[PDB]
Amino acid sequence: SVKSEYAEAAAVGQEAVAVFNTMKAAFQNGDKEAVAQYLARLASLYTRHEELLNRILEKARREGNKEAVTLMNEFTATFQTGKSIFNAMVAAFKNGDDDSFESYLQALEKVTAKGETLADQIAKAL
Ligand SMILES: O=c1ccc2ccc(O)cc2o1
Repeated sequence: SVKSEYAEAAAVGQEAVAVFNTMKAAFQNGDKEAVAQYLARLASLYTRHEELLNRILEKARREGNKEAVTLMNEFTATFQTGKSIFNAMVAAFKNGDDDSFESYLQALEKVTAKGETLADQIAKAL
């Protein structure tokens, strides 16, 4: 159902959380090779997480679940902000700008957190 599809999206979000936390540690340690690999893995997880969210949103629209659609519209707007900042962080790493990278790392943590109270609401709505 849409709810098992939501359990998969939740699991991918958690896989990104885990990889992001190992990537931040590697950045702090100066292990640039490792960071470059984690960033590739995160970019993929964004691609897969987005695909699941798109499929959840479309099923809610077709099902007429107005409250789920509202909440999913809001969350995917937050998620998109995350994507834009993630691209900025990748571009900072490419450029060798650790100052900007550190900042973007902090910003992305706030986007994830600011969307969590919505993520919990959607499930109760689906
Ligand atoms: O799919 C995601 C969700 C959150 C997230 C947060 C940080 C990141 O680097 C990648 C991420 O991918």
